[PDB]
Amino acid sequence: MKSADDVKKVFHILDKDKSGFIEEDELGSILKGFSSDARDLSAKETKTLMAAGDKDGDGKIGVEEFSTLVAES
Ligand SMILES: [Ca+2]
Ligand SMILES: [Ca+2]
Repeated sequence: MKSADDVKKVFHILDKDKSGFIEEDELGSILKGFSSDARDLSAKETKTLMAAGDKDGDGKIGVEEFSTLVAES
């Protein structure tokens, strides 16, 4: 389990425009937020991930939804 501070650090790295949410144009870099040597997601993978992760349906991923995505299974 990653700490809340660690999770927020990655969220901030992904939120390039500081909007407070990860929009579609920022989500493809998600694996890179954790390890710079990770691959980019394809456009199709990004759209799929956005749909799966956007639990409240507002079209973007906020901090709680992002935390849920990375919660330890
Ligand atoms: Ca953003
Ligand atoms: Ca959302």
